[PDB]
Amino acid sequence: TLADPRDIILAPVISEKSYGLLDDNVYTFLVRPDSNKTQIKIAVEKIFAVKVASVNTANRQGKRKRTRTGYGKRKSTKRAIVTLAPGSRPIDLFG
Amino acid sequence: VSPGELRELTDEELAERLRESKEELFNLRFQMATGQLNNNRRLRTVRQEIARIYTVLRERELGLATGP
Amino acid sequence: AAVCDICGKGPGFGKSVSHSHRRTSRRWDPNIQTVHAVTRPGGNKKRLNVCTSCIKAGKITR
RNA sequence: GGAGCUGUCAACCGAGCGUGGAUCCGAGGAUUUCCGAAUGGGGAAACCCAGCACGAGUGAUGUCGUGCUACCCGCAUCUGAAUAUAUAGGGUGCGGGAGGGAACGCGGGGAAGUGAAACAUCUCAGUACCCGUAGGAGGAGAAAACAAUUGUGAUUCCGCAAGUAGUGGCGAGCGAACGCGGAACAGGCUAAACCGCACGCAUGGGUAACCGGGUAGGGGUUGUGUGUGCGGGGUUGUGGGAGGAUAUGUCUCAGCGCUACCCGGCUGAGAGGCAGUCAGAAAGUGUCGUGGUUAGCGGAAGUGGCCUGGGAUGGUCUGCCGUAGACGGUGAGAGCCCGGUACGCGAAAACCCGGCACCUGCCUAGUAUCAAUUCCCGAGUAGCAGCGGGCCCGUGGAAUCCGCUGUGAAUCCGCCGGGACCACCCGGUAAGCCUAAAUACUCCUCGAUGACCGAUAGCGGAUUAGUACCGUGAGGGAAUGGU
RNA sequence: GGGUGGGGGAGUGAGAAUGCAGGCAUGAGUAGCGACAAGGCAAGUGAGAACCUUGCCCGCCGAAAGACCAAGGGUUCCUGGGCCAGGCCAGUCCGCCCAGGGUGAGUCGGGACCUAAGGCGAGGCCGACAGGCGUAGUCGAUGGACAACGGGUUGAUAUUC
RNA sequence: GUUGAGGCGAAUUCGGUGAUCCUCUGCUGCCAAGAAAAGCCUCUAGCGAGCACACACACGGCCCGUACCCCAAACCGACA
Ligand SMILES: [Mg+2]
Ligand SMILES: [Mg+2]
Ligand SMILES: [Mg+2]
Ligand SMILES: [Mg+2]
Ligand SMILES: [Mg+2]
Ligand SMILES: [Mg+2]
Ligand SMILES: [Mg+2]
Ligand SMILES: [Mg+2]
Ligand SMILES: [Mg+2]
Ligand SMILES: [Mg+2]
Ligand SMILES: [Mg+2]
Ligand SMILES: [Mg+2]
Ligand SMILES: [Mg+2]
Ligand SMILES: [Mg+2]
Ligand SMILES: [Mg+2]
Ligand SMILES: [Mg+2]
Ligand SMILES: [Mg+2]
Ligand SMILES: [Mg+2]
Ligand SMILES: [Mg+2]
Ligand SMILES: [Mg+2]
Ligand SMILES: [Mg+2]
Ligand SMILES: [Mg+2]
Ligand SMILES: [Mg+2]
Ligand SMILES: [Mg+2]
Ligand SMILES: [Mg+2]
Ligand SMILES: [Mg+2]
Ligand SMILES: [Mg+2]
Ligand SMILES: [Mg+2]
Ligand SMILES: [Mg+2]
Ligand SMILES: [Mg+2]
Ligand SMILES: [Mg+2]
Ligand SMILES: [Mg+2]
Ligand SMILES: [Mg+2]
Ligand SMILES: [Mg+2]
Ligand SMILES: [Mg+2]
Ligand SMILES: [Mg+2]
Ligand SMILES: [Mg+2]
Ligand SMILES: [Mg+2]
Ligand SMILES: [Mg+2]
Ligand SMILES: [Mg+2]
Ligand SMILES: [Mg+2]
Ligand SMILES: [Mg+2]
Ligand SMILES: [Mg+2]
Ligand SMILES: [Mg+2]
Ligand SMILES: [Mg+2]
Ligand SMILES: [Mg+2]
Ligand SMILES: [Mg+2]
Ligand SMILES: [Mg+2]
Ligand SMILES: [Mg+2]
Ligand SMILES: [Mg+2]
Ligand SMILES: [Mg+2]
Ligand SMILES: [Mg+2]
Ligand SMILES: [Mg+2]
Ligand SMILES: [Mg+2]
Ligand SMILES: [Mg+2]
Ligand SMILES: [Mg+2]
Ligand SMILES: [Mg+2]
Ligand SMILES: [Mg+2]
Ligand SMILES: [Mg+2]
Ligand SMILES: [Mg+2]
Ligand SMILES: [Mg+2]
Ligand SMILES: [Mg+2]
Ligand SMILES: [Zn+2]
Repeated sequence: TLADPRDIILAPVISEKSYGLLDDNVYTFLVRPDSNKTQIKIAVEKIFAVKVASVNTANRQGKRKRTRTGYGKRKSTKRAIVTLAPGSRPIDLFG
Repeated sequence: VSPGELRELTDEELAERLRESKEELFNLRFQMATGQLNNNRRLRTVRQEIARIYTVLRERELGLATGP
Repeated sequence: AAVCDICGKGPGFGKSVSHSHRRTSRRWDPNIQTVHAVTRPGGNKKRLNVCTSCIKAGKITR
């Protein structure tokens, strides 16, 4: 019943903007959309064993699409853009 | 992992199985994002064995065949 | 007011009939008076809306 | 249940699982974000912001997880403002309510168009609508009933009576009941007098009662009267009960009403009888059915020849089944190819129903005769009057029934009804309560059915369907099936 | 899936209701193609170019027809594609279609601070019922208080990196 | 200089003119007589044995909005 910080972080964001930020040790994550910056700053420090400088967040509404059964709508996401401390080990995000 | 073999883990041997199956599911969610997971049936299974440990822990704290 | 605070008697409705026998609605309201009632002698008072038929019986004490 | 499976539009792939019993079907459980009566506080419903407690985390603030925190009512407890008695109020702790639902019930409020060939009385119509409030039904219900000399014997529902008697600007229209035939049948508890007891309220102190009654004494005042409780007693129309008197009767043990006895009652248990989830008191705990419901399973008989054809389920010869020739499928009209059908078999568990036990209550002292001496038989009620409502009955000679206002009785020689009223006579006992069945309804579940529809029909909706679209909104509201 | 005969039952017969729905003519290859800033050439791209691209020229706005917010809209933004619908013509183009991507705040605009008009409103008072108003309180900016500037960066964000 | 990127980079002085901005919630005049509350400062009730303060270092700073159009072809007018 007890919590676990791997529930907050969902997936890493895989795009060419996110690829460019990794060179400056800036990691982008899809997080659970009802979580705040301090949870993300405590969870990232506990999972990857690293010191975290700042966490920025952004909500994004889902795209509305056209289908012959009507308009539909994709899910809405929240991104966490995590900057590491000056002199920390890089997050091994496996790719 | 069978339900009949989780009932012999005592009280916190289950709680470490839950803790290391959620890391199992966490690493699988990163392999799908990076395009690096092949057996995509593995995500469905690990969610079930997390759901199965939570059933056994709740049966113990409701008297429904409690015991180590 | 038109409801007794002891027996719950409320108004009855009927008709007002004229000489050309034309019928319109009115109420027969009860005879509701205000009393300042004690419970035991020497006690504090309490404002009630009771009817005169409850006043004429022993339903209140002033 | 038994070999395939990963729901559908709706495919195309990917990656897997399954006789070590998968997918699937039925039941019980676990989880159950946020909104909504929504109820910690706020709010543009699905969002924001806390407090308390216990955990988690941090170098420590930040952070996390699970609980609890609305208002009102009821009960029990604690305090008792102004102010003295106290009360309002406040604290604490258990309970309950709140909202939704298609129709049916009861109670209350209540139109108009329309009809009257105008229109106001009247109609429409106690309809539409609204308010409150239920239940699986509800309401009604156990004669202050009818009837008319014979009688019937609670209520409800149906058919007659009857478009009748009547009522009506006697216009338009409205419209009973007595009785008769049936469906279903059932009746039970209380209040009062008085007797006990308990708490008060007064009084009186050898006036004197009291100490079960009688009787011999004694104690030496809490006795007597009385209000509130609680048991007893009591339940009636042929009037009944109480209080009397007298006969007769007292399950057993124990204790109890100052001392002794003659007797009887109160109490605690024992024995016995009866009744039960009920209207007549109320929850359970086990155990058991030929029981019932929610999955299902078995199930007879043609690979027949020939013809036509892409395909026989057709034609024509043949062989059978039938407690099965229902219906649908299958490449064209199939009892014998498939799912089934007739008929039978089946239940871990949950639910429902019933039996037997546990268990729970109730009863064991009255009865009978005579007496008329008393007391009691539901009160701001009935009756009377004013104003209204409803009865066939539109205020009329207007009874019976209901409301509001005034006035205001009596307890059986009483009171009420029998269509103004009086007299006689007959009938019944108002102002306390509860009560099954016969009747109404179908959002929903299951099984059937049609001289019903077949895509402009049938539901608005066979298709994104209350969707697209229109409207600020309440609202309105489509079109679209077939190789 | 029908025919005939004895019967039974009808949503049983349309040319007219300025009827209703669908399909299609007539007007007719006709009016129109939304301001009175105005386009031209060279080169390109492509099956196709008056309209797309690039370059030069000419013209028009310049208290806007330039640059920013607010309400409102909602992915129309960016990149790669597409070209039978749509755009009053054509279209290789597009606010159109498809796929992916993209919106980073102690200080900016708001809440976690405050109140106005007004709203709701514990208890309450009032009203047959439904309900009316309202005290404490609690919401409610268009106002009050309160801390950031300059530069560079992306194809798409910047007082946010 | 794939004319996309990149690298280097001078001088910057003194005048005039001048706001709708600033000093200024100030000033002068007028009558029609011109929000509240937080906040801030201060007083005391009250609390109170450990406080106040400086320097240094290391930290926490949440929620929603942010693209784009916005005198329009993206908003209200059924239409670019
Ligand atoms: Mg959970
Ligand atoms: Mg930052
Ligand atoms: Mg932000
Ligand atoms: Mg009242
Ligand atoms: Mg009435
Ligand atoms: Mg009328
Ligand atoms: Mg799907
Ligand atoms: Mg099984
Ligand atoms: Mg199942
Ligand atoms: Mg709430
Ligand atoms: Mg609220
Ligand atoms: Mg006091
Ligand atoms: Mg209700
Ligand atoms: Mg009328
Ligand atoms: Mg008329
Ligand atoms: Mg007429
Ligand atoms: Mg009843
Ligand atoms: Mg009869
Ligand atoms: Mg079978
Ligand atoms: Mg053929
Ligand atoms: Mg066939
Ligand atoms: Mg058949
Ligand atoms: Mg068969
Ligand atoms: Mg009586
Ligand atoms: Mg009267
Ligand atoms: Mg009348
Ligand atoms: Mg009266
Ligand atoms: Mg008579
Ligand atoms: Mg009676
Ligand atoms: Mg009753
Ligand atoms: Mg009944
Ligand atoms: Mg039925
Ligand atoms: Mg059916
Ligand atoms: Mg249709
Ligand atoms: Mg709308
Ligand atoms: Mg024919
Ligand atoms: Mg025929
Ligand atoms: Mg015919
Ligand atoms: Mg016809
Ligand atoms: Mg025709
Ligand atoms: Mg026509
Ligand atoms: Mg037409
Ligand atoms: Mg012409
Ligand atoms: Mg022309
Ligand atoms: Mg034009
Ligand atoms: Mg050219
Ligand atoms: Mg010019
Ligand atoms: Mg564009
Ligand atoms: Mg594009
Ligand atoms: Mg085109
Ligand atoms: Mg075109
Ligand atoms: Mg699109
Ligand atoms: Mg209130
Ligand atoms: Mg109010
Ligand atoms: Mg206010
Ligand atoms: Mg506010
Ligand atoms: Mg503002
Ligand atoms: Mg931009
Ligand atoms: Mg100057
Ligand atoms: Mg001045
Ligand atoms: Mg911008
Ligand atoms: Mg427009
Ligand atoms: Zn009264």
